[PDB]
Amino acid sequence: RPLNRLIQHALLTQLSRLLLDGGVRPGEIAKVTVDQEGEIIVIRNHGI
Amino acid sequence: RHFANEFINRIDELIVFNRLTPSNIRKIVDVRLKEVQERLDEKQITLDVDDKAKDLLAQQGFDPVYGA
Repeated sequence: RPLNRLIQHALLTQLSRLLLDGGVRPGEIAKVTVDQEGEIIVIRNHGI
Repeated sequence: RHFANEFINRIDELIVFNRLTPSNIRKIVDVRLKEVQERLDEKQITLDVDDKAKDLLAQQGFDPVYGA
């Protein structure tokens, strides 16, 4: 049950923000990996 | 524990508010004085509040039991 909550509060949080300003263009493969602080980071492709 | 297990977990966001922190007391009296000054700008009336009047309102109109 808590597994569905961590996805919408970490994985689906940063990725949904880049789909509004211009981070992830509709047609680019996004990369999901970890950073240096132990958190699911979303590496953006294009800028604002 | 008041509801069932099939209702307390279906909510996608559980926001838990916190108490009135001392570091956020200054930001409370700032937005209250802006609404009064905004309503007076139509009649060409500008009201300014210094730092002396903000100290009295920050130690009297704040209670840990009630709040605002």
